[PDB]
Amino acid sequence: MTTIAFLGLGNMGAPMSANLVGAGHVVRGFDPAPTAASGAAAHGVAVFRSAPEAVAEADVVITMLPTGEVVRRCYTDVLAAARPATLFIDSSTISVTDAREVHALAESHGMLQLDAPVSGGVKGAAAATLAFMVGGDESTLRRARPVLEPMAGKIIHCGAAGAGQAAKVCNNMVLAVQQIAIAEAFVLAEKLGLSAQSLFDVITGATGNCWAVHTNCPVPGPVPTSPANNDFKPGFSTALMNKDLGLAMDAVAATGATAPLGSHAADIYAKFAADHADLDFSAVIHTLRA
Amino acid sequence: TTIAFLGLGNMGAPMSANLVGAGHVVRGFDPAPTAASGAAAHGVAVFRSAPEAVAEADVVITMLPTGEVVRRCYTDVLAAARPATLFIDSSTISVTDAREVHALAESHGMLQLDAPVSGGVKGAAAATLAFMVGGDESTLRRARPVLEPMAGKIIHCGAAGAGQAAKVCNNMVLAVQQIAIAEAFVLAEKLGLSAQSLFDVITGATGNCWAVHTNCPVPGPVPTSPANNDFKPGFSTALMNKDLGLAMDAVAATGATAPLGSHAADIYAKFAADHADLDFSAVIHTLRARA
Ligand SMILES: NC(=O)c1ccc[n+]([C@@H]2O[C@H](COP(=O)([O-])OP(=O)(O)OC[C@H]3O[C@@H](n4cnc5c(N)ncnc54)[C@H](O)[C@@H]3O)[C@@H](O)[C@H]2O)c1
Ligand SMILES: NC(=O)c1ccc[n+]([C@@H]2O[C@H](COP(=O)([O-])OP(=O)(O)OC[C@H]3O[C@@H](n4cnc5c(N)ncnc54)[C@H](O)[C@@H]3O)[C@@H](O)[C@H]2O)c1
Ligand SMILES: C[C@@H](CCC(=O)O)C(=O)O
Ligand SMILES: C[C@@H](CCC(=O)O)C(=O)O
Ligand SMILES: [Mg+2]
Repeated sequence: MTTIAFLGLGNMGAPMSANLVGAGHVVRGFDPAPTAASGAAAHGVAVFRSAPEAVAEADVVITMLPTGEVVRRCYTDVLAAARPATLFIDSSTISVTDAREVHALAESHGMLQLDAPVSGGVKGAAAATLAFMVGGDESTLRRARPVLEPMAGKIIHCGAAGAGQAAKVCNNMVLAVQQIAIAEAFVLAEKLGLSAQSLFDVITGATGNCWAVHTNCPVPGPVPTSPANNDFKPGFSTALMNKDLGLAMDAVAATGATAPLGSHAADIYAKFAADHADLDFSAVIHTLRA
Repeated sequence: TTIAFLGLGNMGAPMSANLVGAGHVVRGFDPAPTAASGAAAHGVAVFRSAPEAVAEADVVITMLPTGEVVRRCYTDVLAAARPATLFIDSSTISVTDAREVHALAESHGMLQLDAPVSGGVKGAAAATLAFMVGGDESTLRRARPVLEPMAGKIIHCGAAGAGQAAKVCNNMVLAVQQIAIAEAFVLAEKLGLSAQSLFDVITGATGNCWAVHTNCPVPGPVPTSPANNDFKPGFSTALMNKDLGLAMDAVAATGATAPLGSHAADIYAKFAADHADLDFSAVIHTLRARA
């Protein structure tokens, strides 16, 4: 039982914080959107007037914020407010470059810091089945584990600061490429006269099998739980995939890496996001049918 | 069951030796003497022309390099075959070619399947090939006792051409995944994320696929992957390039939109100009050619 400041109580933060309260932690919340703050208070978060106040008497500070810029600003606002050697955990999804900058800033203030971005979305968040991909020192992670367990299905140490962000962004780039490639196969099958069911049974039993087909099948019928069967309601929204791909492209640009299919997929998803940011990212299949 | 086996090359030779090993009478033809004589050494009765091999056959299997050769083989032998001979084409050819040769054979009162295969020479030798089959279910049922001794898996895909379509769609995806995995490993390295950590994450997350869990293109995480043995195939760039050409023919013939598969095909056509003999996962080292 530790005291945790939780900054950012939106679609991910609210359920995350609720599980922390359920596990017996004292949770001190801040979010400048009062609706978010109010919903969090209903589940037992003690809500404060400012982020400096929420942080003041905390052993651990979790951030679950929309961008690198917001995390940077938040750190600048609160780090001096925190007690020395408080443990900061950023579970936001932000660029590797931003992650390393904020990490260095936290340490220069005498604070411990990890990046621990997550996968699982809101459903995973509410069920406490999120995967945390953690960058930082192993000993810091050991100190953090009791805080992360109540929110987590999996905790994976990926390397030094920034490696949680790196591993996530690498996986999600691959996933985007796979989701388009699956969609392309299914439309080509359709034009060849190969049924959706038959293609599904082949690919899933063969070398092409992957989550994008076996769980996220972009045509209705073979996997009745996939978004194609429910008007492409997310699931994992195109807006979010497009955000993660922007971060992957930031990583490519910062490294001079060559990612021809990854950047092609980023370009496809940025166009699809303009009009279909609200549909599950499997809905990119629409762009392949005339 | 007497079986005429036309095409006794890298795949045909071991497949035909498995048929002999299962008690079939196997008659053979290949215009390369070394292929033929090698096949005669494991029990195939080799003939001087394909029409000769076919004469006494209940089943005719073709394992040939292109659709045009399969088509010409068919028009050379169909009049030599007995009625209701079962023709199985296990070549990898276009869906269009598959369907035309199927119509040709059935017009002569024959029964015909397309049954291309996955698994390479190793799989052919070990009798673990995956047959992806198009045609009538009642014809596949008749074919089953022949396919079985060559096969680890037999999948009915649909009507004629569905075998070719299924295999070409899966291999297009495979190509895309192998490049995507390679991109991710290079990007991880530049970010200071170790190959082992990326491997541990992706294989336990949504990006997992055979391209990483079995064909990992960096040495270490999967000690048997080609990356740990100078990228010895495995599955050659030559062959992957061939399959992607067929995917591209199918995309062109249908007016399909396949941007990443088409991109993949370009990358592999280019890589095959230099590294045809390497495992297709070696594409990880040609990414800066496209820089
Ligand atoms: N929603 C998902 O499905 C999902 C899944 C995995 C990861 N993520 C990542 O999680 C992060 C947050 O996601 P979300 O869906 O909860 O976003 P959200 O926009 O729903 O919530 C973010 C919250 O942060 C608050 N906030 C902004 N500035 C603040 C500050 N200085 N102090 C305190 N709070 C502040 C906002 O008012 C808002 O309520 C993002 O980085 C996102 O990419 C989201
Ligand atoms: N080698 C592989 O790994 C592999 C794996 C799966 C599928 N395939 C497919 O199998 C087919 C052939 O495979 P392969 O590896 O045996 O190629 P191969 O080129 O080694 O064998 C083809 C053989 O057919 C002979 N031939 C040419 N015309 C002929 C005719 N009219 N009648 C009889 N024989 C003739 C050639 O002399 C040659 O020996 C191709 O369509 C290929 O894509 C190959
Ligand atoms: C994920 C965590 C267990 C906690 C949970 O199941 O919520 C762990 O053991 O790593
Ligand atoms: C078990 C297998 C039959 C092939 C064989 O017997 O080798 C299958 O049914 O696919
Ligand atoms: Mg075709």
